[PDB]
Amino acid sequence: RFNLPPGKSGWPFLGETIGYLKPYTATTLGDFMQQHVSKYGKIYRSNLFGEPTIVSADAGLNRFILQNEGRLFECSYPRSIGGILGKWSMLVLVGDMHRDMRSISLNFLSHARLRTILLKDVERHTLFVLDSWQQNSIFSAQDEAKKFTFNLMAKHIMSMDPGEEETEQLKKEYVTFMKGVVSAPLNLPGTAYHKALQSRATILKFIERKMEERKLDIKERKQRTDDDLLGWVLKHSNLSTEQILDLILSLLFAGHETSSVAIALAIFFLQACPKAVEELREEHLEIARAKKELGESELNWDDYKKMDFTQCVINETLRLGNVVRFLHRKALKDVRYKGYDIPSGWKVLPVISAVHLDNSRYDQPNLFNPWRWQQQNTWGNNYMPFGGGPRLCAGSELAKLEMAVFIHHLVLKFNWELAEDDKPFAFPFVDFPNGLLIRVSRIL
Ligand code: HEM
Ligand SMILES: C[C@@](O)(c1ccccc1)[C@H](Cc1ccc(Cl)cc1)n1cncn1
Ligand SMILES: [Cl-]
Ligand SMILES: [Cl-]
Repeated sequence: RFNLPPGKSGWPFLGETIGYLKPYTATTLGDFMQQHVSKYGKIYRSNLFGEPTIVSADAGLNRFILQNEGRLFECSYPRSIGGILGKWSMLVLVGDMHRDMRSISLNFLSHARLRTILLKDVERHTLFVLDSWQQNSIFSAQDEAKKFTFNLMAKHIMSMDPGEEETEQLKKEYVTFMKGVVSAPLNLPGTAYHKALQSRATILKFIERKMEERKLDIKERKQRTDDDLLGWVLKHSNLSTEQILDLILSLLFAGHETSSVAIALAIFFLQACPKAVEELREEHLEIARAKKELGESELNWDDYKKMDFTQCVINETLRLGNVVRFLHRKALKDVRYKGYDIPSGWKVLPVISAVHLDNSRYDQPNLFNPWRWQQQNTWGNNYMPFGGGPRLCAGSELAKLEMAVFIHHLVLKFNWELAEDDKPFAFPFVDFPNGLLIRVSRIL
């Protein structure tokens, strides 16, 4: 009756989940996806995570899925997300409650707030990390990136400063909590889920205590009470305690996991594209030399808009690295696309990273070429690293600012090279198996 996309169901229980989760180099789609697209085409069926699933490497189909969030498709991630991130996190909320949460999230990340608060902390925390590097020393660029993004997010969310007692204790506790979501079940035992569950409860109690402190700050009419998400939400919304807790915790995870891997990806690519670092250094030299002319030390929004080639490397980094491999969706209706039926209730996985590596939309897609973006543009459906539609990444602008400011001072202060062989891998979460060990050398 239905003209389902071609494919197989795999093992009766496991389906094709094992093969689908098999690690692969992050600059490709993997042998599993590559072979399935070659045999069945860009739209095929499978059984993944216990559900009959339609896998889409089709750019047009993926844009259609993303644009019709709430109409024909619906966010539907495995229960691990809802269990760890909370039933009030944006990833498990749909409808009005997701609307409110997303608007609260965007109201806090408004352009005005992104132009003042967030910008200074981004450069502030950027130098805090970069100022401590020492040349000829071999350290993990991945660890350092993670330190930058966590410090920054902890500041924006709860006004927590790097180096405090509660900050370092939060990082240690967050390690265990984070594995409940980003972790390879093929690697990590199931026990980790319950350990991640008990660290979530621990972090929630901490967040609630800080909520009580901020509530006393607001009661006593103390200034700067909107500077962190916790304070802003208390004054400018009527969320409950449970909803605030989930919001702070999920956003910490959201802002931290993606940003750190993005920055680490830029560091990896640039190390192999000296020409891009050379031209990057000129772009930021003539931006800084113009800052000294005015006796300026802090960055302002205008300096950011002057970085046009960094926005190219950013696009090229997200295009090639693919922080997010695919999204989880569910069909709300019987849907037809390119003569293929997607029956209601079926899982649908838009592989948003597929178009980025399609050699019919990009010339030599597996080559890090930042200059392709003076030709190409981010309109259409050739570029979708942040998803799209009603669930377009609400922090995409902050993430680009994070990458821009960090590259700014990074190229100004150091050259760098790979300390040992290392490639990004998708587990499907992107990670450098050897920590991306690098070696820097200051410039003169
Ligand atoms: C390189 C950086 C980033 C990438 C590639 C990225 C990617 C994505 C993608 C693909 C989605 C769609 C998920 C879905 O619809 O199922 C998404 C959603 C989202 N992202 Fe990001 N993200 C990045 C950075 C950030 C940051 C820094 C934050 C917050 C501080 C953030 C917060 C969110 C939120 C809240 C959503 C869901 C919004 C909604 O449900 O309406 N992201 N992101
Ligand atoms: C990378 C991400 O899609 C993901 C990670 C692991 C498993 C499934 C999805 C994640 C999804 C998410 C979005 C909003 C909130 Cl509040 C919390 C999480 N994310 C998006 N942007 C930043 N992180
Ligand atoms: Cl079958
Ligand atoms: Cl099936």
